[PDB]
Amino acid sequence: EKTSFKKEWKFIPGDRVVVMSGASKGNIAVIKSFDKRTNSFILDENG
Amino acid sequence: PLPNAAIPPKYALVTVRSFPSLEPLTFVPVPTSTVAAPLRRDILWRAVVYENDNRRVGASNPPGRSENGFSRRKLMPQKGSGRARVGDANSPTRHNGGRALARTAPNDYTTELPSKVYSMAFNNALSHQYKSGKLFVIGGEKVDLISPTPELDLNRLDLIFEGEVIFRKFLEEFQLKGKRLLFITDKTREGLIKSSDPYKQKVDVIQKELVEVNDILRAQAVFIELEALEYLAMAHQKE
Amino acid sequence: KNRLELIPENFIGEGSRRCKRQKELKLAVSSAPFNQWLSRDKSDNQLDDMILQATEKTLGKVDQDVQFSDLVAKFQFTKFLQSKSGYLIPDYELTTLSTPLQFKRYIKEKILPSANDPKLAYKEAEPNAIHPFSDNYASPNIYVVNDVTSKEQKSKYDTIMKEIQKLEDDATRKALETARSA
RNA sequence: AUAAUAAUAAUAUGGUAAUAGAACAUUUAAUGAUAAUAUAUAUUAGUUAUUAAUUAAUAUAUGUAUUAAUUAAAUAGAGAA
RNA sequence: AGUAUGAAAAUGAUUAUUUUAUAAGCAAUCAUGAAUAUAUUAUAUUAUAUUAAUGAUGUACCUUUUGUAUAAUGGGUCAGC
Ligand SMILES: [Mg+2]
Ligand SMILES: [Mg+2]
Ligand SMILES: [Mg+2]
Ligand SMILES: [Mg+2]
Ligand SMILES: [Mg+2]
Ligand SMILES: [Mg+2]
Repeated sequence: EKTSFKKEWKFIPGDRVVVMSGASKGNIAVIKSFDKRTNSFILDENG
Repeated sequence: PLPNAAIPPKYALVTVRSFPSLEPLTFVPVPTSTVAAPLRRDILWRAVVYENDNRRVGASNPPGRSENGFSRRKLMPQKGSGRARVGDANSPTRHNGGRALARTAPNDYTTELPSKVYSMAFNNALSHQYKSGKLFVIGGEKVDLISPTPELDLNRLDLIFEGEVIFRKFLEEFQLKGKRLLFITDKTREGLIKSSDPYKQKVDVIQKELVEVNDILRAQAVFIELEALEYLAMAHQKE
Repeated sequence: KNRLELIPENFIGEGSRRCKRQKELKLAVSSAPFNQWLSRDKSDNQLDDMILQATEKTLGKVDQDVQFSDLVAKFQFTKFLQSKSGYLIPDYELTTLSTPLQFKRYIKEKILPSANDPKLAYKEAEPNAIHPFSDNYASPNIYVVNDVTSKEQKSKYDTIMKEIQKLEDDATRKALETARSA
């Protein structure tokens, strides 16, 4: 709860994003939502 | 009489330089006792070991059966159990217990050495360094220079910040990138230290009075001020 | 509606601060003000005349086998020698050797062999190092297998493979092009 | 007039309590090359008058020794409580 | 009582090789047939490894003792301390 940030994110749900260093590295995706506990994003249909 | 009874050579020449590059300015004659002493490795060993001993922190503090957490209760009666006899649960004989002959709080490993011997060792170290050709002396103001000190470079042993770059360049020039070096300085040349701190792992920068035999011996190439050198010589004289 | 690929042309930012700094440092190193009084390194023929030149510069017409007159003169000689040579001499050596001929001899003994053969040079990490060749053992049966580092060899192999790829592949491409043409 | 190795002749080489001398394993600190054809550990078969180390094959790590060696030290060696 | 990893041993089942139903005792050592396994110099009348034919030799270890196979002390085995 202290380590999680709240903006203080570098991105916001809705905007468009490029993903690298994964299995689909170099991907483009809309970030649909975030998971607060994990400080992570969920990406449209891609990523 | 006794034939073959010569008089020994009392001086040795050390070329003074200018520390960003290293351009030879003058020869200085330093006495044989501080720069051409025969290599007495045993003396050196005495010094180094002593130094190491004094440097120890000595924080080995396991719990003895006194300092160990358990109660003093006799776990089992003396007889009737059919088992081995037991005392308190702090005996080193049992896994949870204290340690036998425990070493306790600040352990003192400090040893003595006669001052004269230490001085001799220091001198010997210096001599060794000189013989290697890894002693480099830097200076100017005090002695008459044969060749005139060049421009854009001084004799103070001092320098993104530019200084760091210069230092790097110097290193590149002198083929001593990876090897460890020791700057023995007359005063706190802060700028120099700042420049060097990127290469901190392989660079010692030491004030005159605090230089150690170990530090010299460790160092693959030593850079010393002329004044500092003189001071050292005076300290570890002979008389 | 596509995967962009992460090539530095598509990137737009003021980041990579730790790399930028490094680059800057490199640049500085490449162009920095510095004395550098020993650029090119001294072959034995060169050495033979170098000493003579030094003598001419310093003391004029005097025998090389004869001793130095004064200390200042000696210093001048030695510095000059160092500068022309490229290799600086240990102060002990300077102190000891009392004639230009002697100096030359010393140089021949010490710094010449490492200049010609680079792997015969003196690495400080192993001072008791030894560098034998099949020639040194005065007998046909004795030989020394070549110490070529198992990394260097590998690198060479890789390079060769790359070259082959460049060649054969290129040829194939050419053939394809020809086919396309007619 | 030393050391290392090898000869020749001689004398000596059981051992509890005990005295004396010399080594090895393990771990930490100082100095320290090197390299996935390398290393570490393990199993098997070799080698060196052999508590040790090394060689070959095999298996598992690991982008790699506190590595060789000299010192300093030790929570330094276990079928016996 | 962190997480990975784990061909460490004791311990269980099973399979293979071998020995074993006329033979008697620290279960080893030495001699010595036979059977099996592996080996890119087994050229073989080969070499190693495994294995209780058969023969000889062989009172566990420690402790404490004037003295122990003792039916005197101590230990179920292994791992860690
Ligand atoms: Mg005896
Ligand atoms: Mg112990
Ligand atoms: Mg044990
Ligand atoms: Mg034992
Ligand atoms: Mg008896
Ligand atoms: Mg019992």
